[PDB]
This record gives sequence, C-alpha cells and structure tokens, in this order.
Amino acid sequence: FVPKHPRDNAKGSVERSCRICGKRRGVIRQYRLNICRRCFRERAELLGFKKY
Amino acid sequence: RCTKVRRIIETGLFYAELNELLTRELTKEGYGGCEVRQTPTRTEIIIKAANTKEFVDNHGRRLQEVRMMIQKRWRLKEDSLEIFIDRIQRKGLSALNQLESLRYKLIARIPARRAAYSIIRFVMDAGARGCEVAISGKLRGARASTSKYKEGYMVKSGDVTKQFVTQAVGHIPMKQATIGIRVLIMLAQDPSGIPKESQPDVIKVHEA
Amino acid sequence: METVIEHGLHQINLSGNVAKGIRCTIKAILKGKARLVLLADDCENKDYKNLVAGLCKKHNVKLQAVEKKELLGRALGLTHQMNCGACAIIRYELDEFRKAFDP
Amino acid sequence: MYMPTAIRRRILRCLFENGVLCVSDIQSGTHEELDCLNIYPYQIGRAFVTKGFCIKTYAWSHAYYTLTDKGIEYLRNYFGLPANAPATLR
Amino acid sequence: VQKIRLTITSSKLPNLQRVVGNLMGKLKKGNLEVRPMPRRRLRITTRRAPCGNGTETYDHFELRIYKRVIDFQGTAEAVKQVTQALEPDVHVEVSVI
RNA sequence: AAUCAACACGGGGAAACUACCCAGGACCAGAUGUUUAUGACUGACAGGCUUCGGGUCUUUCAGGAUAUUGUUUUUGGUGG
Repeated sequence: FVPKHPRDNAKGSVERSCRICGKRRGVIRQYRLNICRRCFRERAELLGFKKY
Repeated sequence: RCTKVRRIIETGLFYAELNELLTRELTKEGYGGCEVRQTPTRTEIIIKAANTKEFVDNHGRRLQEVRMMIQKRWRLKEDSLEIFIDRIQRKGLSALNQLESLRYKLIARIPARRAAYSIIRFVMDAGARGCEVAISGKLRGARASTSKYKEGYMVKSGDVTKQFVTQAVGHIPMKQATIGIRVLIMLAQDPSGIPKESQPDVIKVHEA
Repeated sequence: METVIEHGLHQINLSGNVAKGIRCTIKAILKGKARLVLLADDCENKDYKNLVAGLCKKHNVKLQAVEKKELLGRALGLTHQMNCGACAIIRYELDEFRKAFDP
Repeated sequence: MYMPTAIRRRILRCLFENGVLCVSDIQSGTHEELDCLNIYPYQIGRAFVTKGFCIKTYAWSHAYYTLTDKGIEYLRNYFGLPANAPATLR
Repeated sequence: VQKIRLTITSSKLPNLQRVVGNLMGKLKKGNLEVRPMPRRRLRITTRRAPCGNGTETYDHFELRIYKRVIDFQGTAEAVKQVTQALEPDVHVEVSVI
C-alpha cells in the first residue's frame, strides 16, 4: 500500500479523481469541484447549476 | 472563513452528497427529498418521507443511525446539527415516492401493464393533471423493447416543464437484465398551496 | 480454592492487559510495567523460575501460581485448548475478586 | 489481513462508541478521527458483514458501516463491558 | 457603535427577497438607521455527450450569485436580535467596521 | 469511431502517475467456512547477490494471535 512514487502535482493523485466516479477521465477542477464530467452532468441540478 | 463563491458551492456539494446518501438508507421509509439550512455554527435539515412512524419505532433509533452518519462524515459538532422529519401529505403526486412503489412490484414478478396501471391510477385519483410511466429494457425476448403507459395530459416543452412536471428515473437489477423505471407526473396549480401561478398557455376571462 | 482465579483473568484479558509469551512476560518485568507476573508447575521446576525468579526480582513482586497449565489457558480465550505455560498480568466484579492478591 | 494490535482496538472502540464509522472508499487513504491507512477500517468492515455484525451502505465513494443488533452483543464479549453499554440514546 | 455591515448572498432570487424584506423590516422595529453588488455567472461548459461520437455539442451551466449589502449603526444589543431569516440557500456574513 | 452523423472526437495538450500495452521485481485487498503460547505469523541495522532491497542470503535482534495447512468461494479487474 501507500504508493511510493511522489504524486504531489500529478494527474493520478487521489484528490484529482472524480469524487463520485473514482475515475479521472475528464475532470472539472474549477471552483474546487473535483468531479468527473459524466459524473457531473447526472447530478448538476442538485448542485444548483442550470441551463439558460 | 471562505469566499462568497465557495460558500455557495460547498453548500451545493454538501446537498448533493447528502441527497444521494438518503436514497440508499431510506428506501424502506419512502424518501421524498430534503432541504438544508446552513449556518456558520448551526445546521438544520428537514428530511421528508411517507412512513414517519418507521423512524419513531424503537423510540427513535432509526434516525440516530442516520444522524451519526451525517455527523461523522462532515465532522460537524452535535448540538450544532439539528435534524427534523416532516410528513408527505399526498404521497400520490411525489415522484420519488411513486417510483419506489413501481420498484417494489416489478421485483416480485407482476406484469408491467398491471404495475403501471396500479400507480398511474393511484396518481390521478390522488390529484394530478397527468402522468406517464416508462419501463425500458428486457422482458420476454432477447431484444429489449420499450413500454410507455400514459394518461391525462403531459407537457414536454419550454420553461413550463420545469415548474409543473415532477419526474424520477431509476433502475432494477435482476437475474436476467437491467430494467429502467421512469415516472413523469404533472401537477395542477393551487391558489397559494403547496405551483402558485397558472400555465402561460391558459387565460381566463371574467363573467359579465 | 482456585475456581475464582478464572473470574480474575476473564476480566483482565478484557480489562484489558495481557502477557502470554515467556518473551513478552520477561520484557514486561524489565521495562517497568507489570504488576503481577504468574507461572505454573510446568518444566522444569527451576528453569522457568530462574528466568522468572531471576527475572522476577528485577520487576519485583510475586503472584499465586495456578497448577495444571490448562486452567490458565481456558480463561484467556485460547481454545477452539493449549497450555497456558505462564500467565502475566500488567498495568491494571474484578475489583471484588482481587482483594486476595491486594492493592 | 495483518493489522497491528493497538490500532485494531481503537478502530473497534470507534466502531463500538459511535456505531457508524465512515471511511473513504479509496484505499491507502489517510483516515480522520483515528489516524491510519483507510484499508484498515474498510477491510475489517466487510469481515463483520459476512458474519453479519453490520450493514454496508455506500454513497459517493464513501463507505458507511451501521452496526446492527448482534455486533452490540459481540463487542461486549470482546471489550468485557457490562450491558447498556452507543448512539441509540432516545 | 461599531457601524455593522450585513452581506446577503444567494443562489435564487425569490429566496433572497424574503430575507432582505425581513432584515429591512426589523430595522423599522429597532429603529436602527439603515444605509446591490454585482452578480456573478459561474459558467461551466461541459461537452454533453459521454463518448467521442456525434457532433460536438456543449451544454452551458450558469450558476448565478445575487449579492446585496445592507449596513447601519447599531449597538450590539440591537444587532443580536436582527440577525437570527433562516432560509434555504441563503447566507448572511456579518462584518464589523 | 469510417459518407453526411469517424479523422484538434473520447474534453485524448500521454516526459512519471494517468494506462489499458511491452521487459524485469515486489504485494495479498487469500473475506468467511491439521499447526500454535514450549512462539502461529510479523519488522529490520550492516555487508553479499542485485537495476535499487529484509524480494532472496550470511549474521540475530524487535514484536505478539491480527493465525497456518487443506477445503469453500468472496472480492478486485480500463478482461470479452
């Protein structure tokens, strides 16, 4: 366990995953959401985002 | 100590995790959404469900399983968290509740006709202008094929969808294949009930 | 009587402070923590004791020793029934029993 | 799994005291409340479930372990405590 | 006496306009003297298809942030009472100057 | 993925991780259903083997039931 390669500023750090997804394919870091897009768009209306 | 941006987004992200949590606990109690009140030191949350007795049985032990699960997750202090419950009047017209009734049946091997026209009758008699029920996936054959059962009338377009139309999507895993359940329910406007204003289609002329 | 020595250990394991191994029981005495360090009638009369008595003097104190080996083992939660060999009590209706062995 | 002994007790006490422990779904993740790797509470949690001492509910990459009737009777046997004896208070 | 600022923030405008009415209403009762900040559109522009298939179409998700600032001279006694609205998705930061 | 409706598309601007692929070397996340307190299993200094080493090996100290052997099958899988 405790993977020894550093991962400070790195794509596969554990912060960088989609929180819901657990996967990192297509991540939204802006406004500190840290959520994958497919994962995002299922549950965007709950967060208070809306189409206009 | 946050920005004016982040206090909105943290509270949004709080709510959506909280709501996906209380899908998976309160399936038996019959969940119907919630509201979150945020204060710097105090948090008050209204859970809403049909079977309010099923909480209060065993002198309110079931709520204290949930309340610790919230408290330990976000590491909030007790006293500073303040959960209530409040009952659903008219279970007929809430979408998440009636989804669960159609989920309850199709596990226990009722035909899909009879499962829909159970709830689609129960919605309309309770008090609603229309409702639609879709049961998408694999019954009988190797190909999947779509049932759609509708009554009343059901508005699909514009802004006026968002105000009037309640809806709820889900799925049932089975021995054979993954079905999808899907129930849209349109409402009547009340005079200041619990929508207020009428549709932008309709107008009413006074009598002379 | 030695039936009520089992009532002492049943709680001590869950007290909970415990030493089972000869090695764990030695370095319990040396490092200055154990209160009440037990042995039995097992081999070889003085071999256990010299390690203990020699061992026992540095830690200080002695405790009543229960014979048969098996009796010490049964109370500890050992069976699914191996010899206790030695029993160690450290740190510390349990307080009702131990007025025999005293504060 | 090999756990160390001292960390093992203060998990099963944090289980027994609270009733619900939360742990990140992700393994090799530092754990709050009790500090350790997040493999440690997670893998013991599914051991209890098989025996049937707790219920597992999983949401948003977080695992919740709500402790049932049998596990309350078990952990009095383990820690050696009188009955009554957590977070079912009213 | 430490002329105090409220700063009222919201996602939704109807839920805001209740709280502004109350916190302006209560300065009528207490009689404390009473003194719109520009709103943000947090536009996040995700590709709406999951896979790489199909014509590249993009949903636009504006979260809106309405923000108002009342402020007044008030003596710590009177201000404790006014602060205590409680609405969904509204915030009120109190700020001493 | 292959006319439009594949080909600055998979938000796919891959130095590592991401990563599935290739060459070496570790780990058990082997859940739950005969051995062992007289040590079941576990951790490591220096110097050898060695890409680099408590993977192995010559020494020999540190811990303490969280077990071992066989039988069941969980769980995990960017496998189809």
